[PDB]
Formats: sequence, C-alpha cells, structure tokens
Amino acid sequence: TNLCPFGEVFNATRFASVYAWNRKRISNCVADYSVLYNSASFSTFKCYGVSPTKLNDLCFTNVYADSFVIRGDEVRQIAPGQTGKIADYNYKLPDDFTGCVIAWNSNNLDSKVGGNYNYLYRLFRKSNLKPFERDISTEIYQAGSTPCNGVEGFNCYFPLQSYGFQPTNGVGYQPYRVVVLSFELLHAPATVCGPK
Amino acid sequence: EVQLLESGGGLVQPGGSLRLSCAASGFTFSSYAMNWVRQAPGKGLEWVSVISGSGGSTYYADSVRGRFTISRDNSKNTLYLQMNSLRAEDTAVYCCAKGYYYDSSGYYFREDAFDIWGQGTLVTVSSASTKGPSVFPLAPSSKSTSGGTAALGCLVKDYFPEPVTVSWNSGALTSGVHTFPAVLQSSGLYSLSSVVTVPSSSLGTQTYICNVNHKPSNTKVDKKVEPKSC
Amino acid sequence: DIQMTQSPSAMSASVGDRVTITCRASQGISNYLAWFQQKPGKVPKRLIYAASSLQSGVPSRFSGSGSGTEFTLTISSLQPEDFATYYCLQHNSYPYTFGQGTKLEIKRTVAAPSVFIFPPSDEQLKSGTASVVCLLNNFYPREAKVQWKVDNALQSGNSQESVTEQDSKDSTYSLSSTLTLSKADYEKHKVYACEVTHQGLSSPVTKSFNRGEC
Ligand SMILES: *[C@@H]1O[C@H](CO[C@@H]2O[C@@H](C)[C@@H](O)[C@@H](O)[C@@H]2O)[C@@H](O[C@@H]2O[C@H](CO)[C@@H](O)[C@H](O)[C@H]2NC(C)=O)[C@H](O)[C@H]1NC(C)=O
Repeated sequence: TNLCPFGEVFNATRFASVYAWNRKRISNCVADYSVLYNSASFSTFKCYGVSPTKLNDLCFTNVYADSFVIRGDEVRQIAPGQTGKIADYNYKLPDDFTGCVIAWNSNNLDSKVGGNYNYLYRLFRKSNLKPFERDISTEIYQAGSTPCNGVEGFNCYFPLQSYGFQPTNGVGYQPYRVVVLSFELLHAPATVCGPK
Repeated sequence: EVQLLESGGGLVQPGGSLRLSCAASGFTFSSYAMNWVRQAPGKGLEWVSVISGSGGSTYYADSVRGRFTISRDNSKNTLYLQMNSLRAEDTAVYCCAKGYYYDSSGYYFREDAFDIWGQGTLVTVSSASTKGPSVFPLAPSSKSTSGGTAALGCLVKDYFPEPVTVSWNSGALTSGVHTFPAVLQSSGLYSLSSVVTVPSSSLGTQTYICNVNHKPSNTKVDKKVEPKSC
Repeated sequence: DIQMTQSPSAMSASVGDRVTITCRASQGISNYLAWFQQKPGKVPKRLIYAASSLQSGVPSRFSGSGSGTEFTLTISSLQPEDFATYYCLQHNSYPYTFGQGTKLEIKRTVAAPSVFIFPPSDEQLKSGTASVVCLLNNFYPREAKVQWKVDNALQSGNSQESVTEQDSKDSTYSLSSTLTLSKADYEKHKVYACEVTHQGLSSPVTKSFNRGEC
C-alpha cells in the first residue's frame, strides 16, 4: 500500500509559471483521488472522460501531474477545446483529454504588494501549441516584417508577459495554482490504482 | 437575466407538510448547485440545504435533517424543498439562492456562490386558528399628557395570522404615529398597538379614530379613542 | 460546525464615517467568505464574494479583506442607503453558516423618552382580561429598561415589549411594554407603575396609576 506522493505536487513550496509548466510522473503507488475531490480546499475540480464521484475505482498505467500558476479567469481555459492566451501559447489540452483539472486560489502565497513578477505567461507565439507541448523559448517575437535582430522595440516584442500579482486584485486576476492529472494508458502493467 | 421565483409557502399546522418550488430562468440551471436559506421573523439568516446540479449530492442543516428534502427537476428548471414534520420553529421566509458551478463532471468556481437569491416565500407553522383581533382604546388622560402634547392609541390584541393594518382617521392622521411591531404572545396569538402624540389642547374638539383591518378573518374595526371619561 | 462571530452586533455612525465590521471563523475557511447586505423586509444582496472580491454593481466604498480566520468588511464613507444589516457567510464546509449579523444604525444626539401609561379599557375588562400599556416615545439610544410594579411588587414574565424601527424624521425609537393580567388579578390590586431607566435620564422615571381613579 504505497501512497502516491500527491503532497509533493499540491503542497509544494513553489509552483512554475504556466509557460514553463512542471510535470511529475506518478507510477507504482495507490492514489486516493476521492480525498482530493471532497477536500473543500480547491475551487475547481473538473474531470473529462472520467467521472470524479467514483473514479478511484479505476487503474491507469501512469499519471502525469502537471502543475503551474495562472490568473483566476484563465482557469476556464484549462479544458479541452478552449481558446485564449493560455490554451494557445502556454498549456493545451487535447480534444480527447482524459483526466482532471484542479485549481485553488493562492492569493495568500503568490501575491506581493506592488506586484509579484516571479510568474510569467507566453503572450506571443507563431502558432498554437500542440497538446501537452512545452515551449520555454525567449526569442524576440517578430510581429512585423523587418527582422528584430535580437532587440525589441517597434513590432519586436519579448514573448513573455508578467502577472502583476497584487493581493488587492479581483478574483479573476488573483493567482491560482493548477494541477492537471492526465491518465496515461499503455500496453503495460497498470501501476496506479485506487484504494480498490 | 437570472431570475428565481419561489412559491408554495403558507399556513400549516405542526406535523403538516408543504412543498416549496423555485422556478429558475436565464442560466444553465442543471450546471449549478442550488440552495435553500431561511430566516425566522426578526432573526438572522440560516442556511437550510444544498443540492448539486446533477441531483446526486444533497446536504442539510442539522436542524432540518431527515425532515426536509431538497430535489430538482432540471427539465422544468425547478428546485423543490419538501418540508414534512413541520415544527413551529420552521416558521420563516424561505429564499432560493444560486450556488457554485457543480456539474456532473465536478465543480468549477466554488467561491462564486449566493450571487442571486429568490424573492422568498413565507412558511408559517402554527397550531393557531384564524382569529380576528379585538381593538381596545388606550385613552389619553392627565396620566398621558407630557407638556402640551398627549398620547393616545389602540391595542390590537389576540389575532392570527399576520398581518394587521392600522391607520388613523382613515389616513388623515400620520404625523407622530407609531404602529408597533406585532409580538407573538404565549397563547399563539399576535398583539400590537398603535399610538400617536397630538396637541393635548385639541382632545375635546378633534375626534381620533384608529382603523384596523385583519383580512384573514374578515375583521374590520374602526375604534374611536374617547379621552378620559372622568 | 464552523461558527462565525461578527463584531460588533450593533453600531451607530454618521454619514461619511469609516465603518469596519469584523467576522471571525472558528476554523480555517480559506477564502470561501461572502458579505451580504439586508434592508428591512428585503432579500439579502451580495456585496463581497471571495473574502476580498467586490460584486459587480456595488459601489467601490465597500471593500473586503482578510483570510484564514479573520475577515473585515469596510465602508470608506457611509451613505444613507448604507444603513442596513450586514451578514457574513462561510460556504467552505457543510453546514454553511452565517454570522450573527451587524445592524448599522443612524447616530443622533441622546434623547430621553416621553413616558406614558395606559390602564386597561373597560371593554377589555368586560372581556375577562386586562392589559396595562407603557409607552416610551422618541428616545435615543434604543437601550432602555422597563420594570412593572403592581402594588410595589416587581412583575416578571407577564409583559412583552416591542420597539419601532428608527424613525425616518428624527431617528428616535419608541418602545411599548404591555403587561397582561387576568381581570381577577387586575382587580386584586391598586397601584400599577411603570419604571423607566434610560441614558437620557438622571434618575428613573416612574409613571403610575391607581385602579379606578382619576
Ligand atoms: C497538505 O497539507 C495539509 C497540512 O499539512 C500540514 O501542514 C504542512 C505545512 C506541513 O507542516 C505538514 O507536515 C502538515 O501535515 C494536509 O492536511 C492534513 O492531512 C493530515 C493527513 O495527511 C490530516 O490528518 C489532517 O487532518 C490534515 N489537516 C489539514 C489542516 O488539512 C493535507 O493532507 C496535505 N495534502 C496532500 C495532498 O498531501
């Protein structure tokens, strides 16, 4: 009865920016998703392909726990078939996504008076992300026709924008920590089951 | 525009039943959890029940557990609260409130709740029977004069159910009138009184009449307040 | 059961004052806290919904802060339509629980009540019951103490009082205390007295009458 180290992912000290979203591979452990679902702690816990009410009656080969931080109003974008800055340039879920999206407000931790600039998100990109793609390039985005020559200015933009995380913001603009649980299913022995 | 319209309240004796409904319009009803919140007369707010959008999860306050049952017909966009084994303490105004996004697939914005409330409907549990009040005069005297002005009034005693309406001189007199809130006596019947301060110099010349109406019993009484008969 | 403690229970302030209401939770409720306003006879209206997030259509003078166990609703500059009762609500864990409420009243100068006493009407006596009424007219603050004395014997458990809402013109309260006796017990005694103590009085005011006298 090895329990899955979800405390490492959820109760982590620091979370990654969405463009540099972090991933934790989870295998050979017993996962109690039910405790999380009924936790009164997370503001969002929506599943796709599975039903959260009795999903710990299931087994998978591996579980990917992606973690990052976004703005509250952007939590709606962490879902299959969504458009927006985050879903296009930061974190894309596939149309056939099978897994859960968990988000909780972290204003008390990831805010700072006058703005916390630790958390950034990609604002420009030549094309949309493929599902589960991670792009950490800091190349000067060329919006115009003349090359940027590695210097930014007119039609030459730095691709990452910073959240100005002040605790005085509205909810839509407060920091939310997000964990996406993806359930990978290979032709191999299934190593992550629930309590039964 | 989000709208909640309650209906189904009324008078009922203890041990009786009553089924409140809340019709919703202007949003995806089947996607949000719904709440019932009651308020006893002159007291605070009390949460009663929550049901999930799927209808699968229901939670109740302990004070109504096992007696009330929350449910919903999403096809009719309607929420229901079935109240059985009703006790007198359940007398309250019952409001229907929109909760957080709670789907068949999980919950989304658990902080955003109670943004929209229904107009509320009144549930009065009592073993009393509809009775009209007696209107007695509180007559002015030397014991009720206070420096040029004298106070007179009407005692509207032993009625059920609420409300009673009280005017003075068929609406001609309004200045300095105080019609007190009804008190619930131990007998189960209500009682209030309406007083007014007037210039005491006019107690012999001006006629003062209080008009009392209690519709539920078919009672109208116009009572003249005669000053101290001595 | 999470228990929400609001402070103060009542509060009087003038227009323009900065008003601060506190709500403490017995346990942690994260940010699942809302503030509602209730005018008399109306439906609760939400003012703040995520402990600090203002509701759309609510003036910016209202603001919410705090988290964990202590929370604060603040009105920067009071306004006439801000005199109401304010409730905090945790919706973190079942059962959801409200605070005891905070009624925000208008502040005025102290005013002592005009006290009057009304013996039972002859008609009511004919009915078989007697009610003596004591009226306290147009005072402030609302705190007042009424004692009934029948033949100098202090009465308890046979009277009920009710007070009006703060008057629209002078913001003064009026209270009525009604003492109920049987006709039999009413005719057993002579002196009926109502003793009022109020902030606006240096010494208690007693108004009394003798049964069947003028
Ligand atoms: C996330 O952490 C909470 C609380 O963890 C405690 O506080 C941390 C800062 C650190 O000091 C830890 O060592 C502490 O345990 C967990 O909540 C508690 O969980 C235990 C069982 O694990 C339970 O008995 C307690 O009642 C819980 N108390 C509270 C207030 O939550 C929580 O389980 C952790 N979540 C995960 C996914 O690991």
